[PDB]
Amino acid sequence: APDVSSALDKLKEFGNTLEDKAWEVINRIKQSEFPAKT
Repeated sequence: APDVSSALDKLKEFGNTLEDKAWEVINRIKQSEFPAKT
């Protein structure tokens, strides 16, 4: 059997740490409006 029913607690933590931080940066860049054209 696959570990799918026992191998998602790890990845869930991966999108939890640094990930939530990346979104936390959207508040430090979105407030500035990040108008820097590309």
